[PDB]
Amino acid sequence: AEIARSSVENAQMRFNSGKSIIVNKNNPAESFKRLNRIMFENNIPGDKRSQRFYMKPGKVAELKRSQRHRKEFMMGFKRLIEIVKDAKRKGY
Amino acid sequence: KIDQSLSKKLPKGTIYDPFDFSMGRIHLDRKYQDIMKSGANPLEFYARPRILSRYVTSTGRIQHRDITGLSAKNQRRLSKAIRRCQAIGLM
Amino acid sequence: MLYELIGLVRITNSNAPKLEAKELSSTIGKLIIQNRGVVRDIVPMGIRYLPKIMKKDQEKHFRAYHFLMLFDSSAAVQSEILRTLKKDPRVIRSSIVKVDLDKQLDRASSLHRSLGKKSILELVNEDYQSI
Amino acid sequence: TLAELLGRSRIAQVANNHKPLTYTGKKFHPTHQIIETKPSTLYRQEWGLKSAIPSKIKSRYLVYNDLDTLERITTFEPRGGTQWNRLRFQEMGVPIVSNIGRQNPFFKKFNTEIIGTGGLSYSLPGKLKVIQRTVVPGRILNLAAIGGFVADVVFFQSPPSSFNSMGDFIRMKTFLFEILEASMEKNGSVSMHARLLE
Amino acid sequence: PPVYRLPPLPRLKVKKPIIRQEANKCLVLMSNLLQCWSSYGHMSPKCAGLVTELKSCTSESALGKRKSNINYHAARLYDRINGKPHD
Amino acid sequence: DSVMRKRKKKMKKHKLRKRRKREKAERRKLSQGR
Amino acid sequence: VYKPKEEVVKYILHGKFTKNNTHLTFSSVVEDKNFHKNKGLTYNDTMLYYLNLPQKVKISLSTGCLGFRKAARGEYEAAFQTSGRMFELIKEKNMLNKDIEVVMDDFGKGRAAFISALVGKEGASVVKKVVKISDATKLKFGGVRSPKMRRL
Amino acid sequence: EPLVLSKGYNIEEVDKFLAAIESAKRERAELSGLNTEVVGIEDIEKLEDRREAILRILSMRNSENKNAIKMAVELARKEFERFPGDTGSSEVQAACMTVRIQNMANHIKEHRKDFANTRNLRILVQQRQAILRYLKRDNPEKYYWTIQKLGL
RNA sequence: AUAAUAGUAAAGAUGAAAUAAUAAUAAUAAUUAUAAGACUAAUAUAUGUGAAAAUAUUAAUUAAAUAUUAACUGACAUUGAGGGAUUAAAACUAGAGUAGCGAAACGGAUUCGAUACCCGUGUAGUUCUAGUAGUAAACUAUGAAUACAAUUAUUUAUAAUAUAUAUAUAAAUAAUAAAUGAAAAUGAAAGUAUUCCACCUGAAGAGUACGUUAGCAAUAAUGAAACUCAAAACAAUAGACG
Repeated sequence: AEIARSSVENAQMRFNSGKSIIVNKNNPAESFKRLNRIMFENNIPGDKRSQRFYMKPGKVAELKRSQRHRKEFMMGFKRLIEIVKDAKRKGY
Repeated sequence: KIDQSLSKKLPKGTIYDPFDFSMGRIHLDRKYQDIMKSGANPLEFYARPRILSRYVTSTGRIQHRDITGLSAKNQRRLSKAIRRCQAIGLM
Repeated sequence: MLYELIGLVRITNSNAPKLEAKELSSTIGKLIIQNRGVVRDIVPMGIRYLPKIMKKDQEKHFRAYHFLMLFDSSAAVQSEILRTLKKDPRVIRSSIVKVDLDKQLDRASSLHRSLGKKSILELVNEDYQSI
Repeated sequence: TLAELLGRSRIAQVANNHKPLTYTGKKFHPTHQIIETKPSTLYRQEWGLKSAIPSKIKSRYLVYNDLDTLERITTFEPRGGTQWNRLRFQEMGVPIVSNIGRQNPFFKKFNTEIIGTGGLSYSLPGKLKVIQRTVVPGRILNLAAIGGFVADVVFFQSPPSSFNSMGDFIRMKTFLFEILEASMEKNGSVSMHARLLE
Repeated sequence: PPVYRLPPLPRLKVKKPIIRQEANKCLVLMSNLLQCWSSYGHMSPKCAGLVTELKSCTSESALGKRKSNINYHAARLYDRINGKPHD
Repeated sequence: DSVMRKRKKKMKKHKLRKRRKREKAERRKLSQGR
Repeated sequence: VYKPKEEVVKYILHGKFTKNNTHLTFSSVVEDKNFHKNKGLTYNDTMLYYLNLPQKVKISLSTGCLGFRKAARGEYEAAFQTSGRMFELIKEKNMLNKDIEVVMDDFGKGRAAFISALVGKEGASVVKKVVKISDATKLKFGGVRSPKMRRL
Repeated sequence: EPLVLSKGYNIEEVDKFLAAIESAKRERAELSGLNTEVVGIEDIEKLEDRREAILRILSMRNSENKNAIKMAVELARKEFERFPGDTGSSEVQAACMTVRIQNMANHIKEHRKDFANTRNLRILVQQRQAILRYLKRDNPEKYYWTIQKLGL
């Protein structure tokens, strides 16, 4: 009670999660956008969409594998194009 | 007065070059921009919910080995320590 | 074998925060002892608001007094200790994890092991200095 | 012997080093050895590397890490040009205390730590070129890069108008500075002081 | 750590290499009208200081406005960058 | 050939329909005391 | 023993911005400088209350209310135009005296709008009194299963 | 039996090794320039417990069945060996597989649906037999000696 | 789902709509609060671990599974007819449970028709417990074992070095050489060889009939012939087509 009324709600001075982005008043877009980042960086949004229709476990595993493969080629492609750019720059 | 994204501020310690003093350079740098990573049984920290709090997307989520980039064993033991810490009251 | 119990006890004494915690620390102990087994290292971890409001016995404990006891007993006594714990209304979220000593004759508490240490005999000469 | 020949090969005279050719890390000491080529070889497009350097390169100085690599090319950056910074240190004419030179001027089984001037200086500390040095012009960072070496600008009185005169082009503007002195922290980093004549 | 060699491909071209060109400048102008017409009503007493812009955007050309060279760079620097074994 | 395998499917399904009709005859007077 | 003592604290504007409809709900916390004027409850008790102060919906609003009906209740116009009403109402009911937090939930086309509307012009007089934005999308950790895949 | 322990720790060696400390402690002080006071009994009480704990912390009644087995295989090898050391003799190998075959079995007599470890028990049995079959093809005398010895 | 609460008129679903016990009994949304079940995000590559089924929420116990030396054993093996053991999803027999899902069912859509796709309820079942049964594209469509053969890059295990380096080993994964191959392609095997087991000998009829065994049953295994054709199948190619 009193002993903790002083407790500045110690609790809520760092109590919640990352699902929050205090707004620096003034700029509002940025703040709202700051959430767009967290949201789009904890994949929260996309997961909701997935957790809508559950495919057979083998089917979802296959999909996951395919996604992984796609990811790995994209960064393999990126690596290749960076080398190509370097070669262009140098003279090769 | 000027914006940040346009003015390298090499510390004096370094070796500034004629190009180094250029925008190209600024762009270049951007492009090319951990006691656990050191080698301590990440599982031993099965409690200390402080240490584990680090490699965490701050959403009760561990990270793919694209960010954490910890050793397979280190990351898996860190993940196990986080999961074990969930069992160990704190975190 | 060597076990560990990072249990989180509840508190009610606006006054003493380590009342029950200590009282339970006695209980568990008394029994870890009267049964062939050595208590080893106790490392009061004090208090830390629980990340979530952990409702125990419909009390919704938003905080708990973490504590740790490094002990050693047969499976049964170790198993039995689990039973005691969950079934102790005071404790809120218990846990006994193993500490195999196959390699190191004496193992420290998980905590010190992440502090760089590894053994009590080590952690003792670590303080021995004085006399 | 084949090996004897290679053991003296200029290719091996150059040690190996896989340090990145971008090194975004703060730089104090050089990372690789520049390969100098006589203008002749440049037209002959010869650089002594595993593969010939592309005509696109028109410098006579390049730095290489991989004679050749899986990508079927040599990993080199034709931007090797430290030749300028170190020479400018000579253009600046200032010696380094180098802590205490017990017996040997640089003093010190292996002198890995406190390597010394680091080949940035091989001249007697005291000389009369000091005659108040030679107020070498430097590019004020706010600190002032003199001859590729930043030196903290010092002055009898703070002159804001001087900074206002160059506005945001303080680094673009170059002011002569009577270098107070420089020093090589064991991490091979030179710390120096400038004399803003404003 | 970083490392991801690819498998041989017909060619490592790039899809629609996105060079980036601003959205029909007019499209932004017409949009702001409806970004200041939703409120304040049609031809907002404020939008006078707006339609002034969407005027000539049309006029002669109702649509004020009715590349890249990486594919060859790729075609030429792939049979070199790809770490294919010998043959 | 998958199409050929699918035909088995049509044939097994057809036989399953016959089995259902045969199932009526099964467990009946024929399979009891006879 | 005291009697109710209510001094609303912050104001909460919440919404479930789903695909087929968008909802906005303005609520107000509630409090009392009395809970602790009683020695019967233990110290813990009080914080529990504080940690989770009560709450009262003050302006339930859904796209359809503003006019749209059926499919349309899922588009953008709806939200942009079913937000203003919400805000406009926070004004008339004289509810802008203390801070307000936002909690965009789910991701129907409406979320963006209610976020445009807050920032742009119709949010103006309100935005100002908003503290921290946030979010409460509900994702499940396995949990229960979800519809088969509509072979749409 | 009571007082047994792990990793070669016969209680006697403990009694004699623990004892070494007694001799050492006192004799450390005999020399130098420090006198003898509380060390008249060095807390017989404290040392008595020290050893005691050691015993609880090294008592098979408080260790792991695996450890009891580590002891056993030895016992058997040493009852079936051909000479000090031999650990490859068919009977030694058989005897060793025997100890386990039991453990494994009592294990299965609880986890009746554990099948993988059931495959194990069997493979072993099939295996012991295979080596036992070899010894009856070699030192036949030994074979029968051994089998009747192990109980088959 | 269920009250508590305050709030108002729609809610919800779809291509768009209908309905149902949706909501003027005050709904949905909100926020608290009880109860009941299933499941287990990231990490997470099924990397891996398992004989194969399978298998990534946490811990406890039990058990198996590693490398390298060292001591021993002394060919004790290679794998195998038959047999035995395990064996996904569905199904079944008991007993409990039953949130969500969802055969069947019934209703609403759409459509020319719609016993479908779409949508609303939603029962057998999906869960556990003890069983039973023994089949899957149980697929790497590739039986097991041993000896051997040309490179590279990554994992990575691991010894070593004068750990943090560049080295020697293995192991896996990815590109290939040779070789093989109807080609697709295989790549330390689909190569070079040796050993052992299983199985095939045109298509239909047919894994059907019948007999026999096993099962509570559905069924599972075993498994013919007559009749009729000069067909039937696969990889590579053009071309037409979507």
